[PDB]
Amino acid sequence: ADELVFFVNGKKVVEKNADPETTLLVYLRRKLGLCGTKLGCGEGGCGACTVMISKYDRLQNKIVHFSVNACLAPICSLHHVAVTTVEGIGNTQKLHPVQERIARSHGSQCGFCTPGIVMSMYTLLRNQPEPTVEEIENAFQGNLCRCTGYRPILQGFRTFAKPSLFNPEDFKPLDPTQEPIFPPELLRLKDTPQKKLRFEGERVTWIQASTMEELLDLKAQHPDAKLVVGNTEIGIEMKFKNMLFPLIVCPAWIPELNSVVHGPEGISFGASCPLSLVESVLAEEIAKLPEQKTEVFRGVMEQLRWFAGKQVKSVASIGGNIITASPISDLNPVFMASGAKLTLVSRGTRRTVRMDHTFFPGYRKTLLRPEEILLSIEIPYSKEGEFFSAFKQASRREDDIAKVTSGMRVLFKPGTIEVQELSLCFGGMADRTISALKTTPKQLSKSWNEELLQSVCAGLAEELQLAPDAPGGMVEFRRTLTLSFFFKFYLTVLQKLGRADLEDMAGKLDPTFASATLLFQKDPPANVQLFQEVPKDQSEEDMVGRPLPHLAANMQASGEAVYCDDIPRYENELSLRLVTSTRAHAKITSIDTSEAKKVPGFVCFLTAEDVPNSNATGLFNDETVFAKDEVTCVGHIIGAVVADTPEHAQRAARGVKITYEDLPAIITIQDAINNNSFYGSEIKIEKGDLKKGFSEADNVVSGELYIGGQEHFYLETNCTIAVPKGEAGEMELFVSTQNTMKTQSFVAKMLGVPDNRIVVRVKRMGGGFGGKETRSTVVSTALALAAHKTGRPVRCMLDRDEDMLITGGRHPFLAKYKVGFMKTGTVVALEVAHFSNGGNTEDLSRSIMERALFHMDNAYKIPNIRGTGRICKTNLPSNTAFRGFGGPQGMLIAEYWMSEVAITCGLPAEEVRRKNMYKEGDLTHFNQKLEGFTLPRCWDECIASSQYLARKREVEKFNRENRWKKRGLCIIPTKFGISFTLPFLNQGGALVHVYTDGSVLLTHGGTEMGQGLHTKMVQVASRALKIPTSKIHISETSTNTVPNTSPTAASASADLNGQGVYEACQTILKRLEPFKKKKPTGPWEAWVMDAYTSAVSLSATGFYKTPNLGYSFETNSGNPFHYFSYGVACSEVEIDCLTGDHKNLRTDIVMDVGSSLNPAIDIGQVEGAFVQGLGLFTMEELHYSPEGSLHTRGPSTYKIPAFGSIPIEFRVSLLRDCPNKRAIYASKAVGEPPLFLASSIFFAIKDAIRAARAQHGDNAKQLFQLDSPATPEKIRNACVDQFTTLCVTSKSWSVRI
Ligand SMILES: Cc1cc2nc3c(=O)[nH]c(=O)nc-3n(C[C@H](O)[C@H](O)[C@H](O)COP(=O)(O)OP(=O)(O)OC[C@H]3O[C@@H](n4cnc5c(N)ncnc54)[C@H](O)[C@@H]3O)c2cc1C
Ligand SMILES: O=C(O)c1ccccc1O
Ligand code: FES
Ligand code: FES
Ligand SMILES: [Ca+2]
Repeated sequence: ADELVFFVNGKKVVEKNADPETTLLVYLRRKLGLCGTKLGCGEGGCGACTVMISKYDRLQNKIVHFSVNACLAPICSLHHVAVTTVEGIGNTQKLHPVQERIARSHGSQCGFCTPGIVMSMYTLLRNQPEPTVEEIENAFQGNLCRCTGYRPILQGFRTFAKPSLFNPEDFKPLDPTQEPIFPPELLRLKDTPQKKLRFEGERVTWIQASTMEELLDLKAQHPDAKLVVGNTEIGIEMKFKNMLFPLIVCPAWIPELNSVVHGPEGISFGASCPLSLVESVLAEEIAKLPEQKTEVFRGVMEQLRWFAGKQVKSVASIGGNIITASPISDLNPVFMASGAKLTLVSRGTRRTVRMDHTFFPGYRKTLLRPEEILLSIEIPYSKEGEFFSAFKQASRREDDIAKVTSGMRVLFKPGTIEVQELSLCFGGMADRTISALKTTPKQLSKSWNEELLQSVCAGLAEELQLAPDAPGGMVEFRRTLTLSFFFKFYLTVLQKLGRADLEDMAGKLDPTFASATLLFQKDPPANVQLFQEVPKDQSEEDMVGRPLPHLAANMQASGEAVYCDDIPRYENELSLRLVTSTRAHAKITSIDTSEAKKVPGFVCFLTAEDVPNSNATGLFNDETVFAKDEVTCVGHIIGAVVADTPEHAQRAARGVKITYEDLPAIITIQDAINNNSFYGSEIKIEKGDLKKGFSEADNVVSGELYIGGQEHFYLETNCTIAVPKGEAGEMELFVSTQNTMKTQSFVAKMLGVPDNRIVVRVKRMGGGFGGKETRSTVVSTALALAAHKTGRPVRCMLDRDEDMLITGGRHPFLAKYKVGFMKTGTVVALEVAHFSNGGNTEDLSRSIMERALFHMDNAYKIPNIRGTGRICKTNLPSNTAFRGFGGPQGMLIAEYWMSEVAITCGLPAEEVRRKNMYKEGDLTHFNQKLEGFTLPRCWDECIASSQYLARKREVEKFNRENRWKKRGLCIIPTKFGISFTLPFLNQGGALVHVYTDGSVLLTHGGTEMGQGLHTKMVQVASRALKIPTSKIHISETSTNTVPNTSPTAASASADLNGQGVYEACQTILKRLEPFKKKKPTGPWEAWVMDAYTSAVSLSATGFYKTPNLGYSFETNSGNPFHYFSYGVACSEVEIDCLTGDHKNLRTDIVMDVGSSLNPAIDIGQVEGAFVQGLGLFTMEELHYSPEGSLHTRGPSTYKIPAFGSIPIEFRVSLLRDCPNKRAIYASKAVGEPPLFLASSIFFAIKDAIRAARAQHGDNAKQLFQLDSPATPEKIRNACVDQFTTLCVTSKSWSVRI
């Protein structure tokens, strides 16, 4: 047959013309309008698209449930399966416990990921009714969240396993019986033998083989037939490497390729077995068999522990991992280094082989003949006197690509410690999986002793050398790892020999080298949130200062909250796709649409010619809407393809051929300095006398810190929907932005119509953090022009690779400091020269650099200081705002030389800091008096509650007992100024309406992206009008209701809008008091009607502007801030000196948010900001080619904090009794300040690294270089030792920007 049949949320679905290229994600959103399931990457790493799927296991005669990635599952593979999505488990009317909990525990912010996480937890509970705290966490390996900081999510879900922010005592019980039945129709079908299905598509044919005979026969007749199972590999090739296999064939049904046979030599799994099957089956073996027969099994298991996540492993097969033949495969190494027996069948033919250097001929190739297919794999039992180990190291533990992976085996002569057989296989060292065929033989018969260790290391170092210009980069780090892995193996093997009586022969192991053999250990979380209780009085209706859940939590948790792309398409609507340059600075000589036009559905290709009025946009008018004559960065927008479906828009854009003539490019900060290529003159602040200050300097340190950039990674990429009104140049735009005003102004200026005609509407954003403060417009305008030219509605949702490439991000920094200080610690002179890489457009760069300079002093009084800034005009995607807006960069530099001051002085950091810290009443370097100073209490409470001193000791102790595992514990302070650097942007407006039924419709200039701004504004209004929040509502933000609004940024949004909403509300109360006075206790509904029937207006606007702001650089005077945010973080880490990986063991925060408008919201903002910082300083790295082209374009190569990447012990506390009167209800901004506190982790790692360096004889300087981010690479290399030494022996892949 050719009719695809399956279920979704219970309802049957029959598809008569299924296209192999159609993914369950597209079929759910665009063919069933089920939009709970989101699209965050289409790469497989965020899990926003997670959905459960069920089916009847023919074999086990049972129904099974497992999660999967909708973005990668081809529907042509879902025949006779039951899909379940977030919508299918609950609604706001009837929330499923999973949804209720995540929502109430505050686990949802922007909400764009809650459906996926909800589904992972849901799927778990369907498999394990009462999971363990550990099982719960493993559920989220394939799920990423950028707003929550993961604490709440897990704390909330904890309740399912084994004052206050919420109450699990109120959570509704779970009832497994009340879950969606399993489609009886599907059980009726399990009675008739499945047959072969064929699905013809627009350009791809898919055959679903049902029997081995069919499969081999098909391969025989058409060897070209591409096999597909989980598609987790092929899916990526088609989607990202622009591949197209016209003839697929899925054999997932065939029994043979699914059997698990227990043989004498070991367990044989069919080539199609899901990695989750292998995982579960082996896990049972290593639990009932002698530890001596499960060495290899446990090796595989260790790899799978960090192999994608639940979603991928549920469909990814073993055979797929084998045949993919990826040099970075984490299983081929283990399979080769253990001689796995692979069977290979073909119609008529049948052979068998063992994995070895011969199996992987060249790049991604194997022994298999074009017509053969991998039948099965036998994972061998470990023989007595045989030991195995598996290693893997990347940039992040959870779901990542290995930099180096390895499988190591050793077989000793019976009863001895003499090497009978030794295999060492690696991944990430060549264009394939290799073995140390040379090094290992020269080790036969030798004994497991220190001499062999030296023999191998020297051998590996020689045999596995890398070309400095080798692909991937990080040459040193990788080499070190091959050696560091073997070292762990050597130390491990010893322990195993000792644990066999031959202890005496191999020799006891140093009790400080033991930890170096340990496998990664979990250790249960322990969080503690602390905030103030609202006065004993405060009526229960006054929610200001109460932990009120984000108003949209339930909706976000249920998939009903709507996001731009969720809005349905007009039958009308067209799709748009941007066309960017592939040259950093060329001259466009010719554009060719010839091919684009052949694409079915092609409407047109917009260029600079098609712009009605002006082609000059951007916050400083130095940018083009569409490149004209020359491109000035890779990812520069040249045009826009317009077609019906997004699929055709893309294929068409690919048909737009361009020709260039390159020009001198200015890629790096250096390139810029050498070319005097900047954005304006240099900014400078200076107080005191430098020469004089340096003269009195006992010490004087110089240095250069470099801070990497950072991609915002809002789960919801950029999206705009433009609907043309047909008359007067009227246009409504549904946009994911934090800046309606400029989105509007840019579309107006671009079209040639007044702002009169343009309306921009923002309901909510799935995260923004400054990335949508002005860069969204680059998409907005393109669509506006598509609408204005077709008359039809046009829409554009950017894919991740396009968003990351195009939208820019945080500013990379280069500091050149020279601090002068006394032996006492006291600093007396500072001089920093910052250099930010601005990019293609000025944008907000120069204002970011002004913020940096404003915080180069972090928390310290420095009598003689002078900082300067220069913004580099480079041929790269222009960079913008990012939570912190230059503040972190400027503070990381400050805390860097500060740390080196402590070291050089030999004094304890805490003391060096407390000494130089500001005092209540001091002026800053820009002369702003610091009144209501509160940092000291944050400091004294943090040391006290985090029990610093005592733990400082426990850390030293741990270090004395551990050689290849060191711990750090650093306490950092921060000072963040609140207000826009541009004074007039400090204004907010609101519009309130009270209808005759009493209900109130409120709106303000600020947008919503996860911060819970509306929730707060609602709480403000509710307290202002003295009526329950239940009667108030905010539906969206738009230029209709409130005009000329500042972008939602600078943490000020709740300060500005909250003040506006307040005034508006006071106007209403004014009007209403005459009626109130008459009937004092009469209901609110009553006063409203009276006012109405008395012709009294029940609608008013509210406005506010921050007073007394205004700073002059020319005279270094005038306060540029309304007030200051204050806080202290105390983090503890524990690095693995042998790999670079580490783990944040504990953090303690004490933040000053004045009288919090909403404790729960703020604490969630503190945790979230922090985790964003922790990623900026230790995980997130962007790599650009030498030619200025970005390489890291998806979560696969950009690793943002994951679930397990957060302080195992997260403690947050809000400073008590610290009312900030001058702000809405004595509160304080809280969105950005908390982010730099993640520094404490950076410098705790600094310590742990120094402690390791201190036990290595060779001095080689004590004040080493540790640039940001402190990735595994930077950390390992910094731990110079016998291994970093024996392996350090242009044309490189990347380059420092
Ligand atoms: C987010 C994410 C994270 C990942 N993490 C990791 C990781 O940590 N380590 C790692 O190694 N991989 C990882 N992978 C890669 C991938 O999941 C594996 O390579 C997977 O095991 C491939 O299996 P599949 O069934 O999905 O293959 P498919 O994509 O269906 O097929 C892959 C290739 O195998 C061939 N093939 C499949 N079965 C057979 C057979 N029986 N006989 C002959 N040829 C066959 C096909 O022709 C095709 O070329 C990740 C992928 C994603 C998307
Ligand atoms: O001044 C700004 O424009 C600004 C923007 C985002 C965040 C903080 C800021 O000061
Ligand atoms: S979209 Fe499918 S994993 Fe992120
Ligand atoms: S709350 Fe999850 S991506 Fe924002
Ligand atoms: Ca810029």
